[PDB]
Amino acid sequence: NQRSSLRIRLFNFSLKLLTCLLYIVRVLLDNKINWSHIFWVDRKLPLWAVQVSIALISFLETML
Amino acid sequence: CLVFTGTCGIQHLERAGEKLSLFKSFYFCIVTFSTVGYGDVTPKIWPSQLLVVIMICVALVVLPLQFEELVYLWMENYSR
Amino acid sequence: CLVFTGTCGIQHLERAGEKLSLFKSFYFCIVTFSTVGYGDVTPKIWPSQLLVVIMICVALVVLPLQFEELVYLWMENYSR
Repeated sequence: NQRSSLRIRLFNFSLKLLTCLLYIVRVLLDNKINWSHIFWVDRKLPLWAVQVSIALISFLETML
Repeated sequence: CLVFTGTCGIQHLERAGEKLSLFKSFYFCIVTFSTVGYGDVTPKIWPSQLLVVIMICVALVVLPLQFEELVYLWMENYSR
Repeated sequence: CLVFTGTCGIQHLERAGEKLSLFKSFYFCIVTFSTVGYGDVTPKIWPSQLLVVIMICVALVVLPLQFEELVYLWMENYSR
């Protein structure tokens, strides 16, 4: 299809916009070679939950 | 897209040594791909240098291939 | 024309932090578009960086299009 194929790519496109733009906000709030600050990083819980839901949709889009 | 990836990784690594902001990192990243080389803001960490080298290496792969593909089309009507 | 615009805005912004002259700013501006990257004179302010990035971004738009348009004519008589 031409119409329906354009919508699923728009959904997968605009989903991946949100995850990148949500990553900007959590960086703005969080604040020897320290690997403490590199990996163990207190990401926000409400902004984490939206990133997981987008990940589950895009994981299922690859499965389909 | 490559500009955003550099600003993420460098700033995230820079939390260990000299806390740069997104504003200060975006200045540094777009400078490195434009090839000015200010070096006023710099990576002062073992993995931060390791990334910034890879950012420049990945930039050397991308930039010349995109400019050549643009001029390929540029070489070769009435509107509504 | 783009050289004058950079020297205006940067020097005007630099009155807030480290007062540069027109002589010192013209050195910095023509260095950034030639792509040497000295960084001895630098922008040390929130909007000064924001401009200098846009100066380099606007330079990336202009410079390659002007060089390509020059070589386009250069590829293709007796005086009075």
